[PDB]
Amino acid sequence: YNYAKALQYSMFFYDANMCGTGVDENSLLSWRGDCHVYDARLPLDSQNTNMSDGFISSNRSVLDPDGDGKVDVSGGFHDAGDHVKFGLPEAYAASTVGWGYYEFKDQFRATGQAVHAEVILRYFNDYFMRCTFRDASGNVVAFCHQVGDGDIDHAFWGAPENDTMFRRGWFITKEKPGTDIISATAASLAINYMNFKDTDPQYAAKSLDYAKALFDFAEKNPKGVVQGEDGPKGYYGSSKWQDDYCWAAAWLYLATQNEHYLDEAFKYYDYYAPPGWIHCWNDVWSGTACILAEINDLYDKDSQNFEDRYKRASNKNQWEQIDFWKPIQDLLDKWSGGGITVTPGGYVFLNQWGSARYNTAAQLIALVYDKHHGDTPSKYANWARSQMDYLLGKNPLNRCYVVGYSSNSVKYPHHRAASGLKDANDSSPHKYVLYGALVGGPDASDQHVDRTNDYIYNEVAIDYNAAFVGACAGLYRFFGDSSMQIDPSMPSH
Ligand SMILES: [Ca+2]
Ligand SMILES: [Ca+2]
Ligand SMILES: [Ca+2]
Ligand SMILES: [Zn+2]
Repeated sequence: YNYAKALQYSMFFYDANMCGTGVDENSLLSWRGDCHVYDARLPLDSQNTNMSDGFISSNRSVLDPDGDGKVDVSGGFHDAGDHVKFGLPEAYAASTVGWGYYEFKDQFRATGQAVHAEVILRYFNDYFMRCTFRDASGNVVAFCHQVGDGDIDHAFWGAPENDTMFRRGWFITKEKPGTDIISATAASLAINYMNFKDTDPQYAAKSLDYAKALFDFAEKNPKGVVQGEDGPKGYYGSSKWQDDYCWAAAWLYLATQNEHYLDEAFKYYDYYAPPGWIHCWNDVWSGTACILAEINDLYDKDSQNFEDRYKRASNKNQWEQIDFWKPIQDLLDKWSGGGITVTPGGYVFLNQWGSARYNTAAQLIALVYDKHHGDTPSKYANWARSQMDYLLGKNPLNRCYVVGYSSNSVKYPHHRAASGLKDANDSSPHKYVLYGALVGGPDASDQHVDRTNDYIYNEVAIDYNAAFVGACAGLYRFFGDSSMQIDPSMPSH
């Protein structure tokens, strides 16, 4: 149960999912090369994209300044074990990994893993920026949130480098709401600014500029979530846009101290939501609550100004009790204190689809709470540790759910590239080790089937590994020893 090594390994899943013309330059995995490079030359028309003929006609000079009739929506990361790039979870992974790097930068540095983190975060955010088509004044005209289609992509199984199937570009326009994805993306870029403002001021400024523009687009235009027919159909069904909107707003206030953003956050912030679910691609209310609480600690610790402003904004009585950290304390008491179902084996299980993804998100929140409350481990961090240790092998199957981490790790993740096979049903060993991938996890009875075609319990994804990265760093922060060394034989930048 070496958290330094866990942190190191955790990011390699991202190298395995890098997409586009920049993968041999950015990925540390020799078995990954440039893929879907035709994404970089997507034809600008109403069939290869989902923008109307009229929209393209009126906006051609901004969408295609050079006039070669093609746009570049290449880059970023494949979503899961598949090759589609879905906007909602793409932004969730980018912001959540960024969220962890922002909170525990000291640990990434102490373990020599900060450079790896920055390469991954730059790859996520540079993709978002290239996909944000703005006029010269900075106004967002269109945002490509998805490349590919589950309906088409899932019908194939092979290395991404050899794929040639149709990969449509889906764009958000002022003609139809896309508030959830636009906001989720703006949040990531605002976090990118926070992560690079001291280290690369110019790059940070660019990220912040794009973040503010995206948020303004979300703010100014009619509200709604991107619909299934406009790209994610049943793969990533979005519940709402208000949490992503508030998440972006909170981060933008942190980045700019422009009161307007805090006012927007307070206008839609559901104080009752955090304790309900946990941080995930379809609900970032808990993460939002954490940021608003840190904002309060930073700028309004000894007074009730922010609390009273929030009550006025969400029309609550002035005497209602509001403590920005309380919703998260409730969430954590629920997760660490017996509120959420725990398996006979001692694993806190929300539900079977990506239980590990939910568990590690709770771990992250637990570690962030302790950091901001004396920066010392409490029952929350201690609980988080018990959960990470379960996932690392302290369970009924003595099974490590992080592939490649140990001899007892799962070995057959549901992943096209790593498998090196032509069919998920083929039971042969994988040609490559998908180091650091956190699989769906065990079922409610601590059982697990380690097969390439077990798409529930062996599923892997950018959103699955997102909070997991931060949790490892957070655990190293409070529990790392001199005995916890990174693996010197792993590829490095
Ligand atoms: Ca062009
Ligand atoms: Ca949402
Ligand atoms: Ca206050
Ligand atoms: Zn690709």
